[PDB]
Amino acid sequence: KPKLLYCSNGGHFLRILPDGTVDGTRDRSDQHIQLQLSAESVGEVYIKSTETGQYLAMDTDGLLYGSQTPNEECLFLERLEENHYNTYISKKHAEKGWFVGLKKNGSCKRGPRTHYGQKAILFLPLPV
Repeated sequence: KPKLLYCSNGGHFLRILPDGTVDGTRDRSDQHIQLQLSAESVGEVYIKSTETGQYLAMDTDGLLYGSQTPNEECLFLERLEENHYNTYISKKHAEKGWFVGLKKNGSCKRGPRTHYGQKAILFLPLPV
């Protein structure tokens, strides 16, 4: 079942735009916020837009982008906090501590700017 990724930072929802742009919106009625998370191996997930089929990804520079096809850049390690919120570290750049994240202004954070413990990297999966 699809879900919404609620960032505790600015209260935005992870959003994947049709132009491949990733960001966040506070509007629960937006069309590109509905995500279908699927597991690959244990503790691993794919995060995809049901409205576009685009997969969430992070490039070699640490930028999140929308991938029309699933690949290594699309794998994230889902880690659950007791609070129910989750973190999504880049599987490919896990050694560098590159997480999926949103700034207070909805803008997406860059890998190198992310750090374990920031409010920017915490997402609460909500029903759609």
